[PDB]
Amino acid sequence: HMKKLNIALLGLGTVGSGVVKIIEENRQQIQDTLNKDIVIKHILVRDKSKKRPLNISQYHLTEDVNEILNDDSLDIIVEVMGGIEPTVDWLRTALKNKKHVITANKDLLAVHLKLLEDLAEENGVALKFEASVAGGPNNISKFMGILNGTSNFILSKMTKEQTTFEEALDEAKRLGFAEADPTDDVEGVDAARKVVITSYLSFNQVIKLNDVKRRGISGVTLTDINVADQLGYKIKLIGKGIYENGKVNASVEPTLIDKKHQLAAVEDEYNAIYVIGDAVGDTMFYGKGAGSLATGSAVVSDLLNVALFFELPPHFELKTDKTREEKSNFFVVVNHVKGSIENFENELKAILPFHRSLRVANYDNQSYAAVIVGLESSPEELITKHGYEVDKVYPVEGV
Amino acid sequence: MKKLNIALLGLGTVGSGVVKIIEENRQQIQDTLNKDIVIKHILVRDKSKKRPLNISQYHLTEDVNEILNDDSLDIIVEVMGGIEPTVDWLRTALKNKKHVITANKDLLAVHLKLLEDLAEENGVALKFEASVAIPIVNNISKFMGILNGTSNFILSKMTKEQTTFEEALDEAKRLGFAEADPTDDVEGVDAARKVVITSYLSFNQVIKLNDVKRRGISGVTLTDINVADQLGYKIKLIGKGIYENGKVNASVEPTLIDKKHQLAAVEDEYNAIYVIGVGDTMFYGKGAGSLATGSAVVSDLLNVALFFPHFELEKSNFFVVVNHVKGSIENFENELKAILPFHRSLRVANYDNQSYAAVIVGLESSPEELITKHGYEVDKVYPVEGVL
Repeated sequence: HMKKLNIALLGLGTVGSGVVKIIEENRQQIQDTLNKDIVIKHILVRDKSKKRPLNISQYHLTEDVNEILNDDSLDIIVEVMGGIEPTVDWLRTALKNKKHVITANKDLLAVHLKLLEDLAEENGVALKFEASVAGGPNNISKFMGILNGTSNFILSKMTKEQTTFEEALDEAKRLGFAEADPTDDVEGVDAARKVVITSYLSFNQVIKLNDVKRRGISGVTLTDINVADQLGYKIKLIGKGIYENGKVNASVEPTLIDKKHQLAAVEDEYNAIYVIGDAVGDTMFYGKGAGSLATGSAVVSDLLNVALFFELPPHFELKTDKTREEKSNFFVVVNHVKGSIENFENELKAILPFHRSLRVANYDNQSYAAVIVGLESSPEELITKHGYEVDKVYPVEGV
Repeated sequence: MKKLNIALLGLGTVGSGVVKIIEENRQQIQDTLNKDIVIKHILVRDKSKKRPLNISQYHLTEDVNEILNDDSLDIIVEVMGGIEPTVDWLRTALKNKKHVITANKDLLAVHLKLLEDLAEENGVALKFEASVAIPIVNNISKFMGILNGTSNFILSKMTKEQTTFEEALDEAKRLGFAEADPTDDVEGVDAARKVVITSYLSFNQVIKLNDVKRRGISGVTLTDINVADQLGYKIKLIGKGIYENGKVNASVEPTLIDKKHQLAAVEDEYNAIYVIGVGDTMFYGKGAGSLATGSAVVSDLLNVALFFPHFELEKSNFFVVVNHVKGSIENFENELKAILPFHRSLRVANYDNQSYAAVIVGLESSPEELITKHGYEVDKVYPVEGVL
């Protein structure tokens, strides 16, 4: 009675090894509880000579991806290799050959997920990427998230321990939160990728990485943090997607967050996605990022799901909402300002277009900061043409 | 086209929402899936009443047996509420080999368990949608939650606007959050129900509503709030489930929560469930509204239509308020140090005239009886959470 599920793994790093371990220790149970026998028939690796643990030696390792793609006995391909090229083409071929695909590929972006999803539907097979999307998870109009643990950890350290960015980054390296080249984290690239992904899942719209307006945390100073603090705000690296009039506006940047906002409290390496919609209340999901074990665990869950369902636009519409029934805020830092804080405030009151509120604060010697709530657009150019040196502008949220 | 014959039990806001949703997706469910959903009957208590779904085209009945005896039905969607006679209705449906989807807010763990087994036994699906942030969607050794919007709203009002409980409750009544008899909210009953449900889903253990040690917010004062504030804590009505040594200890009560804890920031009518097991996680949001509940029902409905884990490799803190204390705060502190059993730390604070409060970290159980037997007058004790 037992049905054999022949699978292949593309890649054998920490995640692939974890998938293998998890399959081994549950094989007996998956047999007994579900009468499917999962056989890992091939594992693609870069180097077949590498010294590997004993448990790996019993599987058939290959360096030739065509050996896997042309094996008609395979039911499912599990890709944990990473990369866009040639990896995505591999998955395309697999789907065209009527193989289910499960991927935890961390480099996939919306363009890739869309084309693979359609190709899968087209060929009557499953594409699963839960392990790829990795931790938090109808009509969402906006999301804001803390999407990179290392960056958030650094800002928390600076804020709590009153250190410079440089000191906080070094400390994060020593403690294992940041890597030796931390660029992907501190320049906001990782967060930008997650904004692309979150935008695809939230809005069913594809944007490119390069459409995400991006600024990292390496220019945030202790002075920014303490002045924000005095004004009632924390500083977070926020990844944001706003879907207005059929268009996604996506960004990642240092952002002042009102201290009472749920996101303001998300500290250290924790992440969170805050979701806003019509008409419902706001929601938020909070937790750390996935490790190898959790990613591997998600892969095997997806694998079992597809095994269960062996032998799509949701577009579940409202309204419905018919029956039964967006300004911007800015933190502006100006340098080389002669005259008093009162005079800077008065000048700002005269030059700004209409807005909801204005508060100014001392920043440094001849430097002031202003938080302006309720403008239609950045006042940066306007302030610049009135002769102020604008050091920088950060958006302000939770107002 | 595969015809799916369904019946609805009840037609309030949620039932009406289910119908509207389905209507506007029927064409899509037909085209994109194999299936034509026919709402063949809707049970209502009173066929005369005016509704959200306008005057409409469905067959309304007041006789539940007309639905339960209709063998052409594939799925029963229950959005009526109630334990009796509602649960028996669902039992009959399952025994007659009908799939059941329920958004019944009054069900408790005992009821979900017996229905789940009855469903498995009869080869049919039971899908349950309760909306505290959708429970089944939203291992675990402990959870802590803010599970009642009205109670939380009242504590937030007191804290932020420095009003008495009575003033804050009156303000919640005028704004529609609290009802005229607000007992279910302020006595923590609603929160306790959600603790039963959350315990069932988190731990796969059935507890009864009466096993939840429950205290409401009506005795919380502005003095408690401000003393807690100076100590580094907010006060929340916390529903809590701790699963230790095969046993669930469940409670709902006023609790001091460290200001840095994610739960400390959850204000007004917002709710949240904080889960510990592996990093902590939290889901935050208000109680799912009718449209979301109805939306979840139709998802479950489509799921049933379409479709029909070995990964190898606690002390307590208390806020105690004592009255009629003669002598200084230093002397009270010294006396407490002498009488308490071993603990991790102790801090004392002025509370009122001849009243002091203490936060004690690392006791096995409430020191209330002990302090009483040493001749002190204990006003009350609240647990303290989020301690590092």
